Amino acid sequence: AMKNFRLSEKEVKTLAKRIPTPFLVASLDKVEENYQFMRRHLPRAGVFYAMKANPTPEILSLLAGLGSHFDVASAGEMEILHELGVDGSQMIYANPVKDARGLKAAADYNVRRFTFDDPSEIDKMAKAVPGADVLVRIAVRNNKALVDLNTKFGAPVEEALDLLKAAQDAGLHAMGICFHVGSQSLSTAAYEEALLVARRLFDEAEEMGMHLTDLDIGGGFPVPDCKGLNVDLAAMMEAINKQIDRLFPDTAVWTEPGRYMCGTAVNLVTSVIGTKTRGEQPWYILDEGIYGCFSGIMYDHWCYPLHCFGKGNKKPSTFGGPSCDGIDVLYRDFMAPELKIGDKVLVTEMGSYTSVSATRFNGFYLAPTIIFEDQPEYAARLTED
Amino acid sequence: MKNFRLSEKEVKTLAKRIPTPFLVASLDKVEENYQFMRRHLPRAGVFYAMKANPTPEILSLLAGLGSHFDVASAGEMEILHELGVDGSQMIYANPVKDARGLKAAADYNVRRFTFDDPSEIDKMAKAVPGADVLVRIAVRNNKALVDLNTKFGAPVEEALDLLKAAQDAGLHAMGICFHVGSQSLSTAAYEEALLVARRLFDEAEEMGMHLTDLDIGGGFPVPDCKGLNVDLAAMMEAINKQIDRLFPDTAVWTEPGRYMCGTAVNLVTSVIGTKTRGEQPWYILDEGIYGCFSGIMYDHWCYPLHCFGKGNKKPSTFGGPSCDGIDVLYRDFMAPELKIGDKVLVTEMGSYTSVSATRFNGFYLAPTIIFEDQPEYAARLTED
Ligand SMILES: Cc1ncc(COP(=O)(O)O)c(C=O)c1O
Ligand SMILES: Cc1ncc(COP(=O)(O)O)c(C=O)c1O
Ligand code: NA
Ligand code: NA
Ligand code: NA
Ligand code: NA
Repeated sequence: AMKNFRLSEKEVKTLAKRIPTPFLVASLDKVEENYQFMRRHLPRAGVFYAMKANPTPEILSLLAGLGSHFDVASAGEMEILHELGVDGSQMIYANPVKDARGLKAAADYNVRRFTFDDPSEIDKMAKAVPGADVLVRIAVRNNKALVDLNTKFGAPVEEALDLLKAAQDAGLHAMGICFHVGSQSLSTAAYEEALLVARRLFDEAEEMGMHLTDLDIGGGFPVPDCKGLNVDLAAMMEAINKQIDRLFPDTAVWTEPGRYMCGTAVNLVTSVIGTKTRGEQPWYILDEGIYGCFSGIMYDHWCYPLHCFGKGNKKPSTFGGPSCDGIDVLYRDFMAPELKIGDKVLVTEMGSYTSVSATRFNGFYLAPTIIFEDQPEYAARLTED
Repeated sequence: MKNFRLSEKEVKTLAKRIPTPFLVASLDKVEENYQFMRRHLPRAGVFYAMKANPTPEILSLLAGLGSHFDVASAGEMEILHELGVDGSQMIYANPVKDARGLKAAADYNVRRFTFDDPSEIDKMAKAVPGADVLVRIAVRNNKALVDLNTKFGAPVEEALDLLKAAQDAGLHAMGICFHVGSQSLSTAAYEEALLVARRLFDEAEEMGMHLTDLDIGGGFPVPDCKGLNVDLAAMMEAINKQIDRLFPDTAVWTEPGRYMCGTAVNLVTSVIGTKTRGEQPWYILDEGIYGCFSGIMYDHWCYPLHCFGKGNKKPSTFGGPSCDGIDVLYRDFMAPELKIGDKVLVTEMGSYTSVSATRFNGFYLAPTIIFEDQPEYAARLTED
């Protein structure tokens, strides 16, 4: 049902005349639409936005103003939110293994909601923020996750209540259970299964006199790649919500979406800076590559949808980035029209785990994130409606 | 002669004073690396490929030693400019340039370029009319870690045509360059490339196009977790001997990156968490694959890790501090029992490491501390 944010060819042209490539263009209205869709289809799970996916300040402010909470991974992330006026009470420090700077930032900002998955974490947490609310993260199954989040993270389920009891012994507040099924999950069942497991744990805790009040179901909601998205997100979210109503009518339930919130709200605009026409497969060199926004190729095993403009015949083509490294090859055997130096191409669904792993390799600048609603092209869309 | 390596004592005293993670660079080791190259490869003047490590004190050291610089972008030119390096000292050796880079080259009077395609000629001639150009040719190497000859390099049969077209656009056809690949374990690749270049210089002479300069690129290797079987002295002497034989009347240059600093930097990082439940213990470190260990991903690399202290070792896993499952750095690594707060040391970490670090998950970039500016250095000089 929902439309992904996509710039038109005309918009690409006018934007790139004004702004030097490469740049990202983010639609706040599409971030908002994504937040509201999750509120509509998954009403039971309050949102802690996993800003690790995309920390663009205007996005964070938008989300804060919509009532979102935030999942923070580091001191840096807390500091960003603090400078935007967000109180520590709206944060969960959900990195199960915290460092000294992070714990100090948490104390400074009155962040007192933590996750953990190991006994070695308890004394660090109890010392930095005594009496903090803690959710123990359990390791869960998922046969359809792009990124496994249950080997490096997550306690065995049979240690969960023992960990909560040890944290309680150290003066922390044993508040509940969390899990993350893994990133880019194409499984709804994984959420349903984790929910049943947590239900049994909550019941066993109650008997021990520990009363658990909060359940955090993590993120993993998927976004379309160069082959679309083979999941119906509304049905996924409704099925999760149904299982939460079924099992957890009286518990405060929460979610930590990262990828989903902005993935479909951001486009990359990049120019062809060189061609190589010799031989059978042409090459085009772009001004953005694998050490910038296309770093998700490497870290996130990802294939982004590339759009070329032009109505003539297409042939298999290679696209590379602007660095001096051989690894900087983005697409091979990609059906493309004949492009020339100065042509702009468009990459859609570029909002998540892209700019956050960009670098200044070879001294290139970080591509900036342009706010679409501040540009005359947005206004032109409003008037066209 | 030997790698820069902090002792355990030095690690402990540094880490009491500087929060982990941090890199420590030895300027004296960089200088020793530069001098070693001057000694064993005297015929090739150095354009330092600062893409490997652009730490400002290193660049300033190198500039003070008389090094030139290979720049890959506007940003790199800007860094050198702020350090008072003149554009005469730079080669803009990215074969495919962008608008900002060409504008910076113009502003700073950088007038030496490489290229490998006819589509690059007009860009260069517009930006810096009359610039000196070297045409980059594609060459073979079956012992390179990183292939620098598929994305880059013109076919040899196109080279002189490219120089002539450059001439037609008013650029100065100065000569030929090549890069055999990064982490080359072959000396032959260099000797064979020199031979190809020599045939082209012979042919260009017969056409009345007299070429004056040859740039042989980089690729000199650095040790990894398994060390290094290449004798660097012998590789450099072999190359130099071929330069003397085939290019006695040509100005020859080299563009080392990795070699210059790779052996001059160490990383210090703390254990921030343990996981003992397994048959195999895990240790979580405060630096990972989204920081200086990014070379695991982009550079196919394995770094030498040193753990300290005592007792029986068992196979252990080390992960980084991110929330990502991919942030696993070593598996089945024989390590002693470590605890939260213990420091570990990674050596030979100076090249293509901090340069591909990120602020993923909001972590700060690990800073580069200059060893020579630290009491630990003075203390080594007091000993001696
Ligand atoms: C604790 C936590 N919350 C939220 C997220 C966001 O995940 P996704 O982008 O798959 O929704 C992650 C992903 O790494 C995570 O580790
Ligand atoms: C143009 C150029 N010069 C020099 C180098 C340095 O290579 P190395 O670090 O292997 O010496 C590179 C590596 O990408 C390069 O592209
Ligand atoms: Na159990
Ligand atoms: Na039950
Ligand atoms: Na990267
Ligand atoms: Na990286």
